Amino acid sequence: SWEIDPKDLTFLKELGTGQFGVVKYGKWRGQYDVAIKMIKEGSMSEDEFIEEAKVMMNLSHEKLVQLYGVCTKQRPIFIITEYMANGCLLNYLREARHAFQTQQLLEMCKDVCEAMEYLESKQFLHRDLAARNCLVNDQGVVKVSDFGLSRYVLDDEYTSSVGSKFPVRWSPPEVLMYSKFSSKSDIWAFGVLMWEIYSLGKMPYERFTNSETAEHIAQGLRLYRPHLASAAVYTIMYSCWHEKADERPTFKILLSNILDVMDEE
Ligand SMILES: CS(=O)(=O)c1ccc(C(=O)Nc2cccc(-c3cn4ccnc4c(Nc4ccc(C(=O)N5CCOCC5)cc4)n3)c2)cc1
Repeated sequence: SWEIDPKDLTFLKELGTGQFGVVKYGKWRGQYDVAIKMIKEGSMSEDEFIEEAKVMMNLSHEKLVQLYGVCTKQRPIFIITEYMANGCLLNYLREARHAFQTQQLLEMCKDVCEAMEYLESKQFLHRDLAARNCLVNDQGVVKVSDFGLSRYVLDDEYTSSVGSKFPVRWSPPEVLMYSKFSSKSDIWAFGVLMWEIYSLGKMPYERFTNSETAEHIAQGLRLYRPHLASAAVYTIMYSCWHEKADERPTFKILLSNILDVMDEE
């Protein structure tokens, strides 16, 4: 089943820290590259995550960071996933050396859209979609990471709408004002993620604070067109930010729009 034996793990180098503590690069069964999130005690609702990692092991898609398993008969617990050699998309976007063509940026958006369309087909929310939660493999393929792990974060700064680490800049109004989470809230975050990609990793609303961002969007104002985005590309991302949640497209619609732009441009 889902349970990896920790004897089958070697820890090689440190990849970074995030919400649940350290993440290490390693080998699984002396052959397979893996990332290993070592879960900082106190950071996670471990029993709920364990009980729900089963559902998560059934989420398998070409554009989702593949879960390989868990080590849960120990503390701290580990979570083993597919290794993504090119690391965080946000950093990737930020290195001027890649000198991306707009076609490669759109492929990045398509990668994430495929993953999210699959998630939507399973009626499973990400809740924290953003470039910082996307990874890049050795072939330049973008995959969506840590989908659904937000529910097991014990830090109130991250989970409360008013917390200092809440993804205010990726959230629709109805999340900020009413904690109304839905497939349409992931759609909103998706459009902001496209803006992140087309602006080569800028902070959304770069000149605003979080509070200023919430007022801006409640006044009905949105992110400006990144220079690199064509009118077609802007229309896609802007469609994700309709004030009425029910007028935002599905990931299935967004996918067919992205493929069309690819064909057209
Ligand atoms: C703000 S900053 O200092 O530029 C900065 C911000 C974030 C990171 C970062 O990698 N964070 C992070 C946090 C949790 C999990 C993960 C993380 C999770 N993963 C799941 C699957 N694969 C990965 C993966 N792959 C990586 C990450 C980083 C590198 C890398 O080249 N590094 C350079 C040398 O030092 C180690 C990293 C290589 C592969 N990184 C990544 C590194 C630097």
